Amino acid sequence: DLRLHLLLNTSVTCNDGSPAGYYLKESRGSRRWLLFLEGGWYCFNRENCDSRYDTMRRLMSSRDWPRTRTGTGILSSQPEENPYWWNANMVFIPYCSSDVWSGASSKSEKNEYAFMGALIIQEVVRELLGRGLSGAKVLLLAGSSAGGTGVLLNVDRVAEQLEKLGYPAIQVRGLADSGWFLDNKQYRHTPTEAIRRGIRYWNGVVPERCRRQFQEGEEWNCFFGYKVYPTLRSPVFVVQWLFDEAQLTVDNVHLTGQPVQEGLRLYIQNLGRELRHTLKDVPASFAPACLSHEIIIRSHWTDVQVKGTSLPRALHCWDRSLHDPLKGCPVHLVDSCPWPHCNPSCPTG
Ligand SMILES: Nc1nc2ccc(OC(F)(F)F)cc2s1
Ligand SMILES: *[C@@H]1O[C@H](CO)[C@@H](O)[C@H](O)[C@H]1NC(C)=O
Repeated sequence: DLRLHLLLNTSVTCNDGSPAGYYLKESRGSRRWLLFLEGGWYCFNRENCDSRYDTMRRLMSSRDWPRTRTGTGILSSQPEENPYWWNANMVFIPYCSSDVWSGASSKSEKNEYAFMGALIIQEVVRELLGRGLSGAKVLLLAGSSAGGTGVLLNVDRVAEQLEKLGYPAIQVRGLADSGWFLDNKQYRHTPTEAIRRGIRYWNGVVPERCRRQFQEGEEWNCFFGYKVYPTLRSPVFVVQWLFDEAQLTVDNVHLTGQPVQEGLRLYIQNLGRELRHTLKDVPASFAPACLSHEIIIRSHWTDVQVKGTSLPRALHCWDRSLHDPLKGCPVHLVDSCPWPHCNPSCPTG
């Protein structure tokens, strides 16, 4: 179990002004620290955020958070469930800012909600330094879905923060799961505009080099992995289902069970091909040909394999690669088969 700590800096808040926080399970014998960013979509205007506050309030407020959370998947402390980092210090950072971890705006006379995701990450890091993070060798910033995009948006800022605080020995790395989206055409008209609106509403911030490339008004581009990733300095391992359910949802694709006809077949095959293409120059990546969403905190995350290598193994090979290609220890694992579940190890249900 990971135990809740609300932030001592109570100016760093969830959407409704309640304190943000983190769940922590320390491992005194380890210099590895895993900080996991929870996902859960986002909201981009008053009306949409008001609706989220009615029925997704734990994603907007700490008032009802439990005192503990069980660590699962990569956050598990059991080697059987987590062959990769079972002995690490484990941190789960609840997503309560609804801003894809990009916001830096407080609740105020003019703002019904606070959007402080980027500040939450930095405040968590600062408060952890006194609880052992100061002695870390590796800080792995991981996250799923909106948290995976949050990794891409924040990993270099965490690195810069620790450098400026005087901890140059801590190696900051990223693990972005299910946060690598395509700004593609929908299958039918009903994602780019939502982020453009959100950035303004949240006072959202993006990594500096990416911001300098795209410039004012175009920072929404930095929420798309294939555009922001090449600008990043920190090592980032990208985990992405080729047929991610959230991608298909934003693309207005709903697979019932009737025979898929040619237009949709071509659409789905093209989506997988495009995703594969965007990963070709990502040296640390795990991209199975499955219709699914998220993996790293699922208890059965050990089961999927690409080219016979599981994700925990690929992450271990990545660790080895960052010591100083490895025989039988691959780090770039992208399926080439073109249809969901052409990989036999894909999740079932
Ligand atoms: N460029 C984009 N980044 C994100 C991050 C999270 C998100 O919510 C979802 F549930 F789809 F993951 C959508 C998008 S679009
Ligand atoms: C608390 O957080 C705010 C917002 O990030 C920051 O401006 C302020 O310096 C912090 N105060 C302390 C004591 O850490």
